[PDB]
Amino acid sequence: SMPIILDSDVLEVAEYVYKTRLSQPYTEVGSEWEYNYKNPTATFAKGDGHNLQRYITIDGKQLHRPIHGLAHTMRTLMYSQLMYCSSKKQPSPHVCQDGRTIADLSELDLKKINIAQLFFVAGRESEASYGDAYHRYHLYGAKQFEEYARKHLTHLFSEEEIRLYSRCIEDRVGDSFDGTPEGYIIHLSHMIDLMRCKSPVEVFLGHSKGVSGIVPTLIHLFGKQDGLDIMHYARGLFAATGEAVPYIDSSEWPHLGVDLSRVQRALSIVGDINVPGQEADSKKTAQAGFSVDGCYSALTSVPTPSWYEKEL
Amino acid sequence: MQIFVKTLTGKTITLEVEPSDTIENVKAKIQDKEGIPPDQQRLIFAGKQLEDGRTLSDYNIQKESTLHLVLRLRGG
Amino acid sequence: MQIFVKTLTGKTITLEVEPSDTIENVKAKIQDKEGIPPDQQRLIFAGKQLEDGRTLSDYNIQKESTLHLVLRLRGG
Repeated sequence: SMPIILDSDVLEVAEYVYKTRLSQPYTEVGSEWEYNYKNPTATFAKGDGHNLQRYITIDGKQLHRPIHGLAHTMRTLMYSQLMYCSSKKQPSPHVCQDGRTIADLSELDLKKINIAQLFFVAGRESEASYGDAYHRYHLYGAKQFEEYARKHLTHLFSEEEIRLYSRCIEDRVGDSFDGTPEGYIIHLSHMIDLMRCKSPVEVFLGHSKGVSGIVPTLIHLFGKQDGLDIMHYARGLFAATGEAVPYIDSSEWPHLGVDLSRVQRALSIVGDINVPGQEADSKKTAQAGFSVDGCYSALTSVPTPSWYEKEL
Repeated sequence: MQIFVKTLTGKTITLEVEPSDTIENVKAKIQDKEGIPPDQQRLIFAGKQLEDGRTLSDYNIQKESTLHLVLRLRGG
Repeated sequence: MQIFVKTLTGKTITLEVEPSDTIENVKAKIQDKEGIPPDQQRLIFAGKQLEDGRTLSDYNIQKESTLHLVLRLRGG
């Protein structure tokens, strides 16, 4: 198969995003950001999570925002490149609300998408993910993208395109994920990476009634083979970047406090499945977290699925 | 009553708890047993991330239920 | 003549080259097969980094030699 490669202009934008945002400490933190649903208007916070996972220490140095840092962000770019290939192989790819599919995107569109994805979680000021915090943080990332685009990317994006990609990053309450293939592929890429920080319920069963799991979603879009290959590829990127790689164990699914109908559905789609976990690794975590050189070296080390190709 | 807490890689402990115990108290029990600061503990049950101020019984957590703990890096 | 390259994913590929090809020409042939821009390429032979305006013959690279491709660093 061919390798998944990011454009060099994209890697320059990743450096700016890292230096100005992803390397920076979260600011919506401390005693003023604690929360209790019983006394909810007590502090600046409107929900839980502001003080969660703010940083981790590796050899005496702090790696800020490790759940939403450089390695997270760059992995998402690899996934969009991969799904672009899978969509072009599909007999009947997914038709977004504009009538367009991922298979209708050009190589230039993927470049643009990749740039936008670098800013998708860059506006976060904590791990808070309740609605108000989530939406404010996506608004901030959208504005950081627009400011940088006007300063350096107007040879690539028109003003109309800057506003289109900014609206994708903003992920508005009232917008669907599949309004356009540009926005859909951004959401799908983010979705795949959630395996780093979600239990088996969200990954395979769907987080609530009426929601498909992460992996079922990939199987519905790309077929069972390619959907499972995407999952395993993401796992590979996890190991290369020192993430904890989750175990998979479908025999445990009925014992996790969820309704039996959600478990039957997941087994009929995915099948029985068992895959070992792997512990996090501090040295790889640091290598991938502290520099685009480090991060891209790790990511490009991982073999791609056998079917991955790109027109050159 | 006993519950299970498993990391995403499958490392397992039990805790001795009561239905009314807050999530904040469960995290202090985890810190006591395993040395993990409460602010490194992201806990999940039945697909939902747990809030400090709510109780095990608020989430329908019962005897021999399993919670998942998303730990990024042991010793980090 | 044929030489081999170990790529970033660890896969082996073959190139068709002449002794008089430049290192720049070599990186172009790798781009044509694998889609890796010349900018991102650092090529290593016998533990030495290979420089763009030298030739294979300048390094005594003969038939069936293997080159190692690594990522050219940007310092950030």
